[PDB]
Amino acid sequence: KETAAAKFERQHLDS
Amino acid sequence: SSSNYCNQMMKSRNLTKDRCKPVNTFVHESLADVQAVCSQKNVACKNGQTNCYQSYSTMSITDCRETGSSKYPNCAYKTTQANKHIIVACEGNPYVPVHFDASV
Repeated sequence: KETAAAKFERQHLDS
Repeated sequence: SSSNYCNQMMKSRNLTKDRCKPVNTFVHESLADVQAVCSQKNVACKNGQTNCYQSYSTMSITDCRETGSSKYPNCAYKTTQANKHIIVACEGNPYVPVHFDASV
């Protein structure tokens, strides 16, 4: 499934 | 949910497909530069834990906040662009960000 690190990226990163 | 950046991205990133999330912050910096914050200024988290870190420099961010008229399924957001220090809680190996604690 989705890890906490992956979730942080999907929700907060927009490079 | 319409054409402003917040309405678009919140939907695209699966934040508002099944609910309306009140607030969310997007960071416009490279992934590695954000991960680099986990070895910067150590600070206490709002909850008291000490695994939080503050960025030495300000970063480009977009704050997304629900208007007072927003209601599922039609979420609506106000978009606010800013440059500020980010505070993230870090964990794991590699030591990477797992929560956004605040922005200064």
